[PDB]
Amino acid sequence: QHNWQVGNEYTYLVRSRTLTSLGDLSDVHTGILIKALLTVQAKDSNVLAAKVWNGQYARVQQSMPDGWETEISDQMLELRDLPISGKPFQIRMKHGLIRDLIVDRDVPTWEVNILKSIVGQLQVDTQGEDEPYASFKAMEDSVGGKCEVLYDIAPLSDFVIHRSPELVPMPTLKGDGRHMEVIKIKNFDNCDQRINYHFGGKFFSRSSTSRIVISESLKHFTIQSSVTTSKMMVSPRLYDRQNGLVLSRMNLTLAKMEKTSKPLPMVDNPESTGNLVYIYNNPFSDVEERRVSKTAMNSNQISSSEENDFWQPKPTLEDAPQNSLLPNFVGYKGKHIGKSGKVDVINAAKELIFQIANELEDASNIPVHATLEKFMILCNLMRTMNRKQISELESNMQISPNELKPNDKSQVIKQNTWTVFRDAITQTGTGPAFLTIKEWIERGTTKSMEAANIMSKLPKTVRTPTDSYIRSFFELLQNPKVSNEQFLNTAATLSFCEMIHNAQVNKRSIHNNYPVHTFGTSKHDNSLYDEYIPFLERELRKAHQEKDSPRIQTYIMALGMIGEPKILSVFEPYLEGKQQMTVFQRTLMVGSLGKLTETNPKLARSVLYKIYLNTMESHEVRCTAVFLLMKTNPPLSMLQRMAEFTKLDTNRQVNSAVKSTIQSLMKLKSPEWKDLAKKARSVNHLLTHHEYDYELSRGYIDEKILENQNIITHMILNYVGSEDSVIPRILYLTWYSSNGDIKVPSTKVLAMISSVKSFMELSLRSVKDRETIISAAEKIAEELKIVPEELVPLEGNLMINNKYALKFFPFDKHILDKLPTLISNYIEAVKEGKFMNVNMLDTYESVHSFPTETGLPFVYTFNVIKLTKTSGTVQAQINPDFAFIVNSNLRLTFSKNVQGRVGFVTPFEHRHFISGIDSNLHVYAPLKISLDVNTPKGNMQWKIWPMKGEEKSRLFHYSVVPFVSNHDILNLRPLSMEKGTRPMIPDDNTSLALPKNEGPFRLNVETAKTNEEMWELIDTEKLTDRLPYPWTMDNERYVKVDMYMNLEGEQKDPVIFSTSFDSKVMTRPDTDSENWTPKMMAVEPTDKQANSKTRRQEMMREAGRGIESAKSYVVDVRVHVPGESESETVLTLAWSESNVESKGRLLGFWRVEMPRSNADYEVCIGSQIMVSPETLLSYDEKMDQKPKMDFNVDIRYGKNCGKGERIDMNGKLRQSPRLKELVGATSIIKDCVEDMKRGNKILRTCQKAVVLSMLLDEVDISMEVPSDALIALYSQGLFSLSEIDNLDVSLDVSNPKNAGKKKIDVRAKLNEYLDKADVIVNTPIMDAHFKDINNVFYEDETSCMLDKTRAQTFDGKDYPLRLGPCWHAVMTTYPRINPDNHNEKLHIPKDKSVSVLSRENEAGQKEVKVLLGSDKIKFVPGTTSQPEVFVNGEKIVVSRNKAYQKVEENEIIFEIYKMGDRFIGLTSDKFDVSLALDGERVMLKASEDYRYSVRGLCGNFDHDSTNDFVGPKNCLFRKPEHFVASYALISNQCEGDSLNVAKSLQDHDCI
Ligand SMILES: *[C@@H]1O[C@H](CO)[C@@H](O[C@@H]2O[C@H](CO)[C@@H](O[C@@H]3O[C@H](CO[C@H]4O[C@H](CO)[C@@H](O)[C@H](O)[C@@H]4O)[C@@H](O)[C@H](O[C@H]4O[C@H](CO)[C@@H](O)[C@H](O)[C@@H]4O)[C@@H]3O)[C@H](O)[C@H]2NC(C)=O)[C@H](O)[C@H]1NC(C)=O
Repeated sequence: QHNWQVGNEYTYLVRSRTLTSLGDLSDVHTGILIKALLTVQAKDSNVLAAKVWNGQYARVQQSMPDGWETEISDQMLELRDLPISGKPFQIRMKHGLIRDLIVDRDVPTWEVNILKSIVGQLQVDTQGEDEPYASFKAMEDSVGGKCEVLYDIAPLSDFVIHRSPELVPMPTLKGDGRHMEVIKIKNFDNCDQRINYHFGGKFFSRSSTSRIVISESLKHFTIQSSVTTSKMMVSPRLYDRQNGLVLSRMNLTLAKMEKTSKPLPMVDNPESTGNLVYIYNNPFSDVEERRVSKTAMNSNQISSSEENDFWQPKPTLEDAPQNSLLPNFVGYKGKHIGKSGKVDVINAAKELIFQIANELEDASNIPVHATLEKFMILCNLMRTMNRKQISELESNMQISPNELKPNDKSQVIKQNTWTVFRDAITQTGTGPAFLTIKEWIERGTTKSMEAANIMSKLPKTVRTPTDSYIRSFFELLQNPKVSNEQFLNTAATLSFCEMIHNAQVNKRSIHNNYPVHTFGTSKHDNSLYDEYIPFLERELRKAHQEKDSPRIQTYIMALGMIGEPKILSVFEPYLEGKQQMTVFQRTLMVGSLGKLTETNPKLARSVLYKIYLNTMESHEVRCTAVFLLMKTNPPLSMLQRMAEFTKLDTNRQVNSAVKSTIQSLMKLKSPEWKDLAKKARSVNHLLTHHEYDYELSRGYIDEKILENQNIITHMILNYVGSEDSVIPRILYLTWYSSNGDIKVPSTKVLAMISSVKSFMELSLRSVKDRETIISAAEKIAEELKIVPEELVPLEGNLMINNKYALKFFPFDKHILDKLPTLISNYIEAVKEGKFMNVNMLDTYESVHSFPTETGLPFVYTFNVIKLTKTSGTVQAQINPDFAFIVNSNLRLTFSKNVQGRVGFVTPFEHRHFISGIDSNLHVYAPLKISLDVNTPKGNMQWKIWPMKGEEKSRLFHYSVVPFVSNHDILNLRPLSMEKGTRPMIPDDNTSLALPKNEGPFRLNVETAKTNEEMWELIDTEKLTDRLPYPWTMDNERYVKVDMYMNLEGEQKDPVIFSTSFDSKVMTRPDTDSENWTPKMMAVEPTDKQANSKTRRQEMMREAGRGIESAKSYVVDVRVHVPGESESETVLTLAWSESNVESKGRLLGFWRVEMPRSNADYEVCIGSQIMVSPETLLSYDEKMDQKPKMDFNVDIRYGKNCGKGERIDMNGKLRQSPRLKELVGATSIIKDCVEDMKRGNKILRTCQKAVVLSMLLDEVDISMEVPSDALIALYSQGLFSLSEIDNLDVSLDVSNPKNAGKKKIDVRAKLNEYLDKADVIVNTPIMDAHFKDINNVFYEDETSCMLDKTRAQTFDGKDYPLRLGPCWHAVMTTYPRINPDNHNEKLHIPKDKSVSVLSRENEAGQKEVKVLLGSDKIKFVPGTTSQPEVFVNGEKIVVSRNKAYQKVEENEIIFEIYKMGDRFIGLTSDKFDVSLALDGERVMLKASEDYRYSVRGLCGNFDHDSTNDFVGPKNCLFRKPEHFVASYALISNQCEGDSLNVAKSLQDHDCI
């Protein structure tokens, strides 16, 4: 392995280059070139003498059409002098490859790195780990690190040498050997020592190649050339096509080969620099110091605490952190930026803060001043300060917000100064910053909201979480000024837990999100467990003792968020049952186990499964367990057992949850859920056929893959159904999107509530209306001795988590109690006037760095800055009649700036070369608002003004600009104003002024002549069709837009927006039933003004005539826009409905006026829908009486509504005889055929069967279109519909279906069984033929049947039945417990007092008594073809053409009417109940409001068919006879039988 023969003198010419460019977008290239000479002398066997002298360099920024390898002549260059400390250093050889270098006192570490690169360019391996061929792999080292390389050796032909003689300058050493070539390829995925700074495969495509020429092998090596080439491909904005390039090269070539003349001087100050990898330094020491590690391992022969590699020391809480790669830390010759003295750190920060504060008042010019970039520069600058400097700056600012006036208008700049300084301190993320925050809070400069907002942003800003940092944070957490308050305390504890988790709990978080390589939580530091877990344990126990809900929620969430298995031992005395706990707290504890599944999936899966198995637990807990269980990748056996259990499980909610979650894992196709898709598909054949509604628990996973950009976007949404109301209780929402190995952080939401009904009742209590009137309902409840259920406390959560902040808001009863007081206080606060100034500034950061192959740092950044600003005076005046008058003078602004940059930094010149793209968004709202709301009259009048002094201000600005830059690091200014920055305006650029006429708005869009996408989307108002089509809009190319306001000559004419509302009940002669003509006509009102009572009355009258007991509604809207061309607008709607007969009508009226252009347009609509068969319950299998459904739609429009294009659209439906055959040959038909033979009347099964019996198959839609343009539009729509995947392709036939007649008919057959439909389309222009619950009458799952010998409950229970002579209570409402006092009871609400009393006649008939608040009704059966109807002890007649109404204050109390063969009805609108009887059977219909608030024979109405046998004493029953006996009044007309049974039941023991 002999090489570098002793006594000889060599000489190698040195060339190298490093360039940064923007890839395919342009050809400009920014970078430097280097020239030098290297002389090596063979001093002895193992020590060589070297020297690098004659250093020159030049900087280049020019177009390179040929490529980055183009030779540039020295005449075209601008050579400089390289600050190289040319001294006779030395190099030593160790049995082959080079081992270590020697440097003198003139040791700037960057110079040593460059020398290391030059040395390592000579690295060769003649042997492995004649024979011209050879190949193997070696674990070699270089400047970048010790990554492995692949070798390849082969001789080089003479033709190549003859063609290109440069590879072999002087060939006279062929001798007995020849010339070879070596190719080395290095991969970076397997290394030993690495240098990097990562914060925030990973879109980092690296490469390395070499080429060395040789002489006679293994005995006379004689290196003669060496070329290394490296690339780095990176995406700028994390969603791009890799246009970011950083390229490098190093060149060596032999020049001289001759005898030594004079030995080089010996180095007098040995400074061993170790191996060839990059080495850090100290950025603050006045005397140069380096951290070089010399392992000196014997080797030979064939994280853990070890020396490993040299790392920078961990900084303290007072000293600044030490980094050796960022521009600010090693810009000035490897030292900190302020060491130069040309910049003073404190003064620069002061000027930056003053500029930012001053420019933040004139918000319309934020984009042109680059304020947000200035904020980022200030944050970077303050990342280098120490504690004394920030303290001195705070003293020098002469600012203290405590002395400031919060609502003053004079000290706007001072308040802005405080705000910007506070935001910068929050975003700095260093030890001194946290010390400053501790000093602020401890002495009391930020009391509650500011402090909590500050600590909500800490967990996602801190750079290096050290041990002493966390210890100080804990010491602050143990301060009385933080614990006693609530919102600050919860924010601080959550931030503590999150930072602990990130810093130590997850090793992946340590390795990825933090720069471990540049800085080396020790394993021996077991302080976490002992110091922290007992703290949270003890304080959670104390909070549980005190019975304080927000504290319990906060501390459970924190202990869950720490994410370690010890939380299981923490919780096991809680979940098991040793400590009492509410359902809300239990579900929060179960949901808190989310972080444990992502770290130790198996143990969390076991715990969640064990929770799931139990059935006696609450359904919300089980549901949440299911959702957490199927995010763990279970095996096939688990899911098989899941599906098997689905069928046999009684709980509807859990079944719905598991079925939905299993079924939702199917449409996915992506390499992260792929392994579970097959298992999901292998389960359907075990699932239950029953399909559940939407009010129950469900799951949904969404996928959106874009193979063009390799973008994966997800969404998870879960909810647990509520047992009291429609609105679900719990909600989850996650938007994690990953494209590669690095992804944007996840966004999560979690909302929870104990009970929706209780929450609404407490929130709406601010009405000052406590019920006092007592009706018969409370007497009924008291005599039955009804005890209400034990009330549950109200609790709630709301958590938001995203890139910026982590927030948490635990609810309580006390907070909702305090809400009205704060509302009132704010009400008199805004009585006269109140100024405000609110600013939010949050940012996101990510920096990645690693040395290049030329010996220079490479830094990549990605910043986004978000601003939200409000300012103005708001005044309100509230009156007891709700005369809510508000005047506001606000200004609104929103801006965003995202910028990604790639490049490198050269320490010896303090310069920075960058290529990247940045974008700006900006919106401004200088508006005045006047709001007058008068709620008794339904008026909602707005007035909007253009704010004075903002006649011509920017309203919109979007600009995307790519650039290349070459800027000094000492200067602290935005790069847009630097001289070296060059934008890349495309060659073919044209401007554009969108408004062709001088309208109120101006738009100025400029871009390249190409980009036809935006060039058509933006300005082309002609092709305004299929224009939006949300796409990416090629955001990687130059664009800039701006929209001003052209309003000049300040105007006092408001833009108004009015609204109204009304209702009425139609009087006697209008509903004469002779006014219903089969076809309607649109009505033209006599009055066409805005918000007119006459039009409302006319429409309401014409909408309800001919319908018995019909209610008409109306909604009137007005919009007014003044200016050079006024635009009035009138819109009215009307509709009718009645509970007696299915006969509804709709009407509309639209009209806009243009007083300047004299343009008037109108449209009138009149429609009706009727279903021919009257509502009926029983099967009535005799005869058919086939169902019918006809409707009419009529429109008319033009300058005058009456005279103009009128469309007469008529429709009709039908049921085919094939469905007669199917119904006559179906299961349910025979089922209740046998039942009616037995005598069953209103059972559930054939209620569903008659529901099917009232089904419609054929559809006959016809429309007469007098406009050919409408026909053409319909033809275009038909072609578009035929373009769909499922729709068959049908074209225009030679013979049109119809000629001279305008009509399109569509019909779907019945034999398809609604699996798919066939739709025929017959237009005069095109003919198309396609290839292959519902309407219900007075029946739903809600109702409760009460038949002669059967009983169907609210929730679906059946049991034997037999009544008696004395009254029984069917449906009742009972009073509850006062939330304020656990002794007093509240009263029945005025609009929810109902009692229903039944009876069995001695002759088999039935009697009905209903207590409707303060009224009573009795239904004597009789034998007069209808049960006798007495109202309040007075007789009323019910006939075919009359009906009973009780009307008060234009509201309906109850309706009595005759229907069917022997049926009469009672539907209470004010009470939301319905009843029907025939003297032999009664069925009861309720509303959703009565959930968990009724008790009687029907049941408790809880969507549960298991616990509907509960008595007044809240005791479950076990025999229908026992239940019927129990729920029986014993007042009068009763003796024995039921009385004896009730006496025995009282004597006996229930359950
Ligand atoms: C690592 O570093 C070394 C050191 O520079 C590089 O080696 C150089 O390689 C270039 C390759 O282009 C050499 O340039 C060549 O020089 C030849 C000799 O130059 C004499 O003759 C020309 C007239 O032809 C005179 O103008 C000049 O002053 C000299 O007197 C030229 O003949 C070559 O011409 C090429 O282009 C013409 C175009 O028509 C062709 O016809 C030719 O056939 C030929 O291809 C060429 O210009 C340069 O001399 C080398 N320097 C040396 C040997 O010291 C390595 O390239 C570099 N490694 C890299 C870049 O990977």
